[PDB]
Amino acid sequence: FLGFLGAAGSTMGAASMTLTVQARNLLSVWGIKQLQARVLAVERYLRDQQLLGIWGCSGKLICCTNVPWNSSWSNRNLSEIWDNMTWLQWDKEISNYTQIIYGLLEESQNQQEKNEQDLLAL
Amino acid sequence: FLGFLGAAGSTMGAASMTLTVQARNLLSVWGIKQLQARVLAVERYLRDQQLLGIWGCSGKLICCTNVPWNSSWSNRNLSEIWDNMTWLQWDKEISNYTQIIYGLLEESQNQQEKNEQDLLAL
Amino acid sequence: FLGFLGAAGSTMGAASMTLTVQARNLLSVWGIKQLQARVLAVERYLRDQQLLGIWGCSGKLICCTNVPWNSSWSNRNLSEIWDNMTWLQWDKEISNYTQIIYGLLEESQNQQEKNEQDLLAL
Amino acid sequence: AIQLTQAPLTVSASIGDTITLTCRASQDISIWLSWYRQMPGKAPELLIYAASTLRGGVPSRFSGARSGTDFSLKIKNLQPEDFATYYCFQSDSYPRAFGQGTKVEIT
Amino acid sequence: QARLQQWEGRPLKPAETLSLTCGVHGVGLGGSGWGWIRQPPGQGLQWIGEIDHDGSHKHNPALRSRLSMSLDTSRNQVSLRLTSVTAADTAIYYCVRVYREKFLIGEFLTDYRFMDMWGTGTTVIVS
Amino acid sequence: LWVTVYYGVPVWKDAETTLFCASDKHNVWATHACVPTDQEIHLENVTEEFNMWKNNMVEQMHTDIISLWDQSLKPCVKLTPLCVTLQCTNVTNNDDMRGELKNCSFNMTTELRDKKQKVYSLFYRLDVVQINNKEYRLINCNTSACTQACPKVSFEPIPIHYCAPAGFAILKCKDKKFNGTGPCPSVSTVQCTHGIKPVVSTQLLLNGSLAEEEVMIRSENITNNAKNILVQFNTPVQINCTRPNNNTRKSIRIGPGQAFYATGDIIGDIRQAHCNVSKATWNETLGKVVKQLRKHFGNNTIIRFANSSGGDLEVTTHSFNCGGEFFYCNTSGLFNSTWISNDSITLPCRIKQIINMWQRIGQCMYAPPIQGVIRCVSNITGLILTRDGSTTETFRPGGGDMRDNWRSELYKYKVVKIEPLGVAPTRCKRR
Amino acid sequence: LWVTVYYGVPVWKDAETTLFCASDKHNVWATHACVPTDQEIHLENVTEEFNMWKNNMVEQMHTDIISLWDQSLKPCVKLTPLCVTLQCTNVTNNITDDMRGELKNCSFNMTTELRDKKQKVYSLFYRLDVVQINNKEYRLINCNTSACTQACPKVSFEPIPIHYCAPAGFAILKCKDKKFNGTGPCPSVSTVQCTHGIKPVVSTQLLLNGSLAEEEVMIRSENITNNAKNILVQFNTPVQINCTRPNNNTRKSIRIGPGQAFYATGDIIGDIRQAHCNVSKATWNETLGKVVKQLRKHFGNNTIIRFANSSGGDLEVTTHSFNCGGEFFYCNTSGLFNSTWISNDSITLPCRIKQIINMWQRIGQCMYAPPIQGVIRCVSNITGLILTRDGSTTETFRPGGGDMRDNWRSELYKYKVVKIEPLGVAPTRCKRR
Amino acid sequence: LWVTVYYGVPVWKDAETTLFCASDKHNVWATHACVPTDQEIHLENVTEEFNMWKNNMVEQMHTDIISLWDQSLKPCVKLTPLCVTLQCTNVTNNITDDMRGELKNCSFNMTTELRDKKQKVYSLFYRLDVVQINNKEYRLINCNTSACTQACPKVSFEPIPIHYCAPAGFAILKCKDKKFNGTGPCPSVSTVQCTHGIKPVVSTQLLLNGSLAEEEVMIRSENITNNAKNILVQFNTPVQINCTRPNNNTRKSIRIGPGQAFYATGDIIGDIRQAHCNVSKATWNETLGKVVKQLRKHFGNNTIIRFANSSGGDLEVTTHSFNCGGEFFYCNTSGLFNSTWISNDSITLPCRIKQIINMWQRIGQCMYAPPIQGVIRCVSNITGLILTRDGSTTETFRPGGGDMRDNWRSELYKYKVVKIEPLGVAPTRCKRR
Ligand SMILES: *[C@@H]1O[C@H](CO)[C@@H](O[C@@H]2O[C@H](CO)[C@@H](O[C@@H]3O[C@H](CO[C@H]4O[C@H](CO)[C@@H](O)[C@H](O)[C@@H]4O[C@@H]4O[C@H](CO)[C@@H](O[C@@H]5O[C@H](CO)[C@H](O)[C@H](O)[C@H]5O)[C@H](O)[C@H]4NC(C)=O)[C@@H](O)[C@H](O[C@H]4O[C@H](CO)[C@@H](O)[C@H](O)[C@@H]4O[C@H]4O[C@H](CO)[C@@H](O)[C@H](O)[C@@H]4O)[C@@H]3O)[C@H](O)[C@H]2NC(C)=O)[C@H](O)[C@H]1NC(C)=O
Ligand SMILES: *[C@@H]1O[C@H](CO)[C@@H](O)[C@H](O)[C@H]1NC(C)=O
Ligand SMILES: *[C@@H]1O[C@H](CO)[C@@H](O)[C@H](O)[C@H]1NC(C)=O
Ligand SMILES: *[C@@H]1O[C@H](CO)[C@@H](O)[C@H](O)[C@H]1NC(C)=O
Repeated sequence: FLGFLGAAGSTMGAASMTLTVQARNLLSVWGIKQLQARVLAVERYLRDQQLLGIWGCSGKLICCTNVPWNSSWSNRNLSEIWDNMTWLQWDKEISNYTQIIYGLLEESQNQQEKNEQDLLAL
Repeated sequence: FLGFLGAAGSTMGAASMTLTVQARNLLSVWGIKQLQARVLAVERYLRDQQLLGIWGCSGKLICCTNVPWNSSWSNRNLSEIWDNMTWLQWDKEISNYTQIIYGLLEESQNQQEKNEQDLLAL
Repeated sequence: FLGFLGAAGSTMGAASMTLTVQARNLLSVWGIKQLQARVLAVERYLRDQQLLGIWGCSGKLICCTNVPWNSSWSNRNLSEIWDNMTWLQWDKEISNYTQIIYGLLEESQNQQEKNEQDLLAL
Repeated sequence: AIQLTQAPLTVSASIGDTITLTCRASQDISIWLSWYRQMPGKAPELLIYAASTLRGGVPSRFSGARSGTDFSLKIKNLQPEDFATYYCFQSDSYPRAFGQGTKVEIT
Repeated sequence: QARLQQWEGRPLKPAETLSLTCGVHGVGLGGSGWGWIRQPPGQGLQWIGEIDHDGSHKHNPALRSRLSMSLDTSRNQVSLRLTSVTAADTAIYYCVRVYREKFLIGEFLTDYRFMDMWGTGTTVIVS
Repeated sequence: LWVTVYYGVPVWKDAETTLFCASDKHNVWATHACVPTDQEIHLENVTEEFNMWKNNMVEQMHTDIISLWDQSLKPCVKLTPLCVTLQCTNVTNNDDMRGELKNCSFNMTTELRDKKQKVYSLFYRLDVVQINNKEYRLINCNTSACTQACPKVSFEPIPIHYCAPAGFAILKCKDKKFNGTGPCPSVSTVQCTHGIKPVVSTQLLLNGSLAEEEVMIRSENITNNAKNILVQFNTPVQINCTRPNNNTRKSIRIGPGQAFYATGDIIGDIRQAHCNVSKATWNETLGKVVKQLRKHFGNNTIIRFANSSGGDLEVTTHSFNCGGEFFYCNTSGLFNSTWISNDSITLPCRIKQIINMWQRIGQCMYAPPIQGVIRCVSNITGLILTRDGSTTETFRPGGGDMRDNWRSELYKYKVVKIEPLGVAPTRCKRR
Repeated sequence: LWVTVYYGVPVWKDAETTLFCASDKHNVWATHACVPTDQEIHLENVTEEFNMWKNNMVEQMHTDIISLWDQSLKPCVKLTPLCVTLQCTNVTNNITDDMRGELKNCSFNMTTELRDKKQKVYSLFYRLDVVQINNKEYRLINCNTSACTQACPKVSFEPIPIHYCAPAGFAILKCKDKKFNGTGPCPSVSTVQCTHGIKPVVSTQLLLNGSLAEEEVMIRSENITNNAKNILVQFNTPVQINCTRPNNNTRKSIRIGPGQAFYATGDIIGDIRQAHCNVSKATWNETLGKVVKQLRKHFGNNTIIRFANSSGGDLEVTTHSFNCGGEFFYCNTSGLFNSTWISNDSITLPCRIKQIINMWQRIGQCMYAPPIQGVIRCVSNITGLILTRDGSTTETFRPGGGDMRDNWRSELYKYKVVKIEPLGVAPTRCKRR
Repeated sequence: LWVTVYYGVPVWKDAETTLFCASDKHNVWATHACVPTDQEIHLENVTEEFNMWKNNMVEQMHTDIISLWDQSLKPCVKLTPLCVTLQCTNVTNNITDDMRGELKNCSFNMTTELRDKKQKVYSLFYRLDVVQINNKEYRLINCNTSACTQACPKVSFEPIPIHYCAPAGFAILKCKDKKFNGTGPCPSVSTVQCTHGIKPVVSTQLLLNGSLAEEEVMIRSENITNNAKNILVQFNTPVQINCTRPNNNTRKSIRIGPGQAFYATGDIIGDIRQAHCNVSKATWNETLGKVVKQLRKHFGNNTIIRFANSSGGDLEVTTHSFNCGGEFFYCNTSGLFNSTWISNDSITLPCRIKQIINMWQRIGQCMYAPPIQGVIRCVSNITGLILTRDGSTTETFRPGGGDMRDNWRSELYKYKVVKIEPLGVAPTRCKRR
């Protein structure tokens, strides 16, 4: 057990063993300063849970999607991402491709929402 | 892309393809007043997500359920509901049958929870 | 219908059919008192929803898990647990082992989250 | 209202006599009844208030009595300045009332 | 030297306003109460009305709605404004100070008002 | 057997939390710092352990009743100019109310800063301290300045309901023989408490809630004489107040927009302020108290009621508020009896205008005179007794600590924290 | 057909919430606390029921404007030492006939920075600020009701546009109909992030610096047949009004205590002239002609429309009370409303300046507006009216005011706050497996 | 490859947020209202960029320390009555030539609890607190600017450690590199829930009771080449300085109102002596030698390092102003910085004591520190300097200060607040069925 952010320097493969360590630490006039920080943490957490929910990933730390990885975002092979890079390095490389990926995941789920809704009526 | 509440005047069938647009906007003298407006937004959002989870619709935007449609609630056919009515008109029609439907969904899932609990016991 | 906490004296088997009743009652100078109690109710609710998420129990009230019962936590059989004890009597019995089970459920889901993740790669 | 009856309306006595004046009330006005003397042509002046207390400067000859209904005023050692018209005034009920006036003269 | 002085208002025509004024010297309008007493010729005295220490206006029932009094604290003057004067209102008007002394009956304390100080006289004749 | 997770189980732990007010002319404990109200669910087979002596609702209600008191006094007049030298003479110069008063004359500020104002007022002898027509000064003038009790806010207690937030529940003990501690066979979950009137009083629990079947004796440790005994009656004992005087409130302009209300004159019935308790009703009520009090000390013991020992006037007297004017009644004829195995009792009451209410120093309050005659009808629904440290047990009246007054209304309530996440074995197996 | 649950449906309902401020030297209506602004979505086929007379944004704005007002008057000087006997003479030094016995040269003893010492100072007070007590002795008009808080010299009274923005889960619906009369179904509705810049201009009898109508003069009343209801007129073209305070007032600082200064009028540099406002006679007569035209649609074509001046009451309600430059004018609009209508030149309105200001109609709260150095000129826009009708074929309309919520009802008439209800259930051929 | 979403990844971005208290008789920094404390996670392979000069924890701490200071002074005696004319004579009783003219014996008419009664009292005022008006008449220096809220005699000024803890979703990164210049990459980063106990010791020209460097003296400047930037020196071993006020003060309570009381110096019991501080001549000379050695690394080996005393300005910036024992000292510190360096004994620094304190460079908010009864002795550690360089082959370093953000920049240099970004998308061969 490494602790909170312990695997920050580990490779992306090893840092994914401990996603629950960081997940549980995101949630928990001088009274207002403390009180407004508590509200900020709650609405910041809920916006991330809402994003997972609309991608069909709610309640999952690791979620597989139906969006193929366009090589324009990153053309590095799978072996040099999960065993050579850390998550901090990766976030800086796909930072500008983050929003276009977010739209694709949202468009992939509501396509599956309607396709399953249509198929369920047959 | 229409925008927030853009399909308010659109038909129920057409407005159901833009549920994500309204969903993502329900979460996010000028001190405590502005702070208690954020806490009210979170509480209103969390009690709506709680209802979906109780009905077995957690993490979904379109959730087909098992409760049959009592014709007393609305005798209209599907053609003139999803292609002739808007969601504001529809809400007006069944505003009084909302609470009895909510209880039906709540108990139906509670029956499904114990039905799958017993099936897994074998 | 018994009401909120009405089945507190009911046996564990009878009190598990009224979980929706207690679940929906966990969410809803002198202005911060009202406001800080609301934020603490939201934070506590999200902590228990987060725990269910990392155990694979998100959106479920009864969640059968893969963690075996050690019988060092309670040697009583199912007949005398679900038909004689109540949830208050049971809570005072496994209070010592609560954090032991809470760790096993999290660990089992994380292993199950990847075994299913590695299964989709074939 | 309260009506005060003062009798006799005219009592005559010479210098150096003793007279008693009567003022009968309708209800019981406790002891709140003051006495005023009006010299002919002058203005009335306070003699006795609360039916027993002498005003500052009034000689000790003047004296009142009774705290029920039949209020009385007694004058001793009559002098020419005492031959005036006396009035009894109640102060119990807010519709205030005066007596009819007892004209004291010489025989 | 404490005296109440009031001056003649001359004869007045019938069905008019009767304006009286009393001059308070030696003492002041505060603390006591100030009222008006008349005397028709060949008759006894009659109570018109008073303002008590509280500033509250006691009026005689006989003179209905035609009574109005005021106190000039700045000038130490008491005013009377009888209206619609009829020939029966021909009387000498006096200004009085109803002074409050507290007399203790067996268990009860009362404010006793006893018209301490009288004016000189204002012969009012209407014709 | 496998672990299965149940969310929403009816499990609760003891907890301390912030309960919010609820209520159904401004008040000290106004409805502007409370919430509109709207309920009770009987929890069968549930036997919870209550403790009225370590209850945090009592400690929180004490804080909130104080907080609403100060919050209601800030916006109105502070009587800093009332610390002048007073030239006080007697009112009677001879058993009456007028022997309790000093006729004090002083120079007061005017609404114009450069002008003074020679005024006078009748001050109670309990509010003026001599300086050595003598020279006096107001009693709380070397300790603080007295914020005038604002004339448009009433001291009448309105019922307030303390309601638990989300995730908490209030457990109500419905047992009729529940003293204050131990298991309670009949429990209920109320949304929140009955209307608890914050009646502030000492030595006697005026108004409030009666016992159900018999007089209840409630002490933290009945064998410890340092612990107050909270007696609760089953039938109320009616007590009638009065201040027979017809007071005359007088207004003094001490500054721009600020007025000081003073007793200008006192007339009418000058008998001393008093309270009447029926002699027959009080005798049979002490008989019930003694009967329920021999159960803890013996059948052959001698129960003797004496009067208050000593201390402040707020603790030696039945201090209370009635009609906006604060009384301090002797209650030495109430508690005077020895018990072996139409008529009325008149308690002479003093009155004060400068009030240090919550046993504090540095925050007084000037209660302005109440115009007219004050009359009073209250129910004595309890007592606060202290025992003396032999076959004779002496019970003197007690008090001082205002928490024992509200501990007598919040004895049956308890706040719990719902723990809705529980695990248990079942034949399940996740697929 | 089975029940299907949809989350995120475009459904709303009427609701009341605490909208928060936003805004694009300190200000009374603090924009530092307001969040910065950023937006409008047209809602085709949507017909919404508006009601400007039951709108809660107006009631909330009134509370917010008052609260932002008295919270900005907390930290600065309270003029309780100014309640003294002033020994005032008249300014007759270069006074015009109109402004004769309107400024009073009052001398008084003030407290010094040192408690024990005294200070003999003089100041010029308007006749509207001092009342005589019986050179003559006067005192400030509000010293028997309350002590007056000096308006803080660094805070600004200039209205800064503010945007009332709805929290998450709420929407503001904007009625884009150009002939909306404030009540009834609006067939052209759009959703905005939040409202346009609504300047909190405090005024009376005339809506200054407001928003103009799109097509024609809009007459809006809660019940047009009820005379007791105020009538809100909105102009399609503005009528500029030129304000002025010709006196060259000099501001003098009096040190009345440790850390406290009182700003007093030293002396006018020049001749004493009356403050006035100019409204173009041709433009005003033209605008009233347009007002009457749309005012005949509710009373008839043959109805005689008469404009009279204010019936009576307080100076704040009988006069065009407003504020610009920091000084509070109370102008006499009896020259604007004097005409009867049947089927280069300018109008000068003599104004009066006042310094002890109580504007939210709250007895017990003053504000001493300090003198403004120099000469004040001011150009506004008359973009509306607040008329009142008298209780025959002749209708008499008199300017109204006092109630400040009618000034902001003329800006928030097109807005509406709704609460999004995104949980909807509808039948479908689905069946959960 | 398919996009797969990971939640809870260890990714952080730099961010600013409100950190809260933690703390393991009341204090000015109200740690009773602050939550209790409790945890060190080492972050291997993590290299993070730090910047102590653009660290928002410093700006937040400055605001919090100021806000905690003027909060403990709200329920304290406002000394408005003390602004009177004080007829002052010179204490010449047992005075030392050094203390000749520093203490003044000031008599004045003070208010009493009774509004109509005065009070002739007296007090020994330091010369720095009273300014003469032209026995002679004086008045307190704080009377044409503000009124001093007397420091409550029970609220303590002793700096107790506080911890600034990041809220949920934020992390505090701690650079564990022992040779960190406060900028650039840090090879040894660790995360903590919050910081070590940072005592808010308020001082100028000398960082007292701070944290010591691990190995060598550290010179941290925003940029050395710029003289306008302060230089934060940090010692590896402490230099202890012994403060003392030999005078035996007597605290005399004066009742100036109902409640309100004013504590005045009554009489010094015995000899009068000057306050001073002692720094070992050997220890200070050694420490400056270490400072110069590590200061030559930025100015060359052949340069001449000259230490001079403060240039000029207020007494707060020209003197080592500090507080310990409850009295506020202002020590000369010209014998500390007087040397030119080429490639048992003690130093006594004469200190002056004020009682009217403008603490945070704020003007109009003063505080009267009540006299401390007895003799004050104080032993603290000099754990740093705040030098300033002036624009040849020699460089002159004069002590600086004034800006209190540099005092707490010497403790928060190793800490950094980051925002955890737990949502990350990566490619994998997995596919959703
Ligand atoms: C608590 O303590 C309080 C004291 O702190 C008690 O209150 C006091 O109670 C006293 C007894 O009731 C009362 O005394 C009575 O005063 C009468 C005069 O009234 C005064 O005082 C008022 C005070 O509020 C003032 O408001 C009045 O204005 C008046 O004062 C006047 O004021 C003038 C200025 O406005 C002065 O200047 C005069 O102005 C004129 C204007 O034209 C002229 O210029 C004059 O030249 C100029 O002088 C006056 O100087 C001043 N006058 C004063 C001071 O007298 C007074 O008449 C009462 O005495 C008489 O009557 C009683 C009853 O008959 C007798 O027993 C006395 O012997 C005396 O009678 C003699 O005189 C009368 C004529 O007046 C004759 O008819 C009679 O035959 C006798 O010859 C009496 O003294 C106090 O005034 C009052 N004080 C206050 C502060 O209110 C309070 O009761 C106590 N409360 C309790 C509960 O115990
Ligand atoms: C740091 O990197 C080394 C080498 O790759 C690795 O063995 C180690 O686990 C890493 N440390 C952490 C905490 O991930
Ligand atoms: C405003 O318009 C609506 C709809 O046309 C109408 O019902 C209402 O009466 C109008 N109000 C007035 C005052 O004319
Ligand atoms: C501090 O040291 C780091 C690491 O070498 C370097 O990048 C940075 O420029 C230095 N800063 C200064 C001001 O010298």
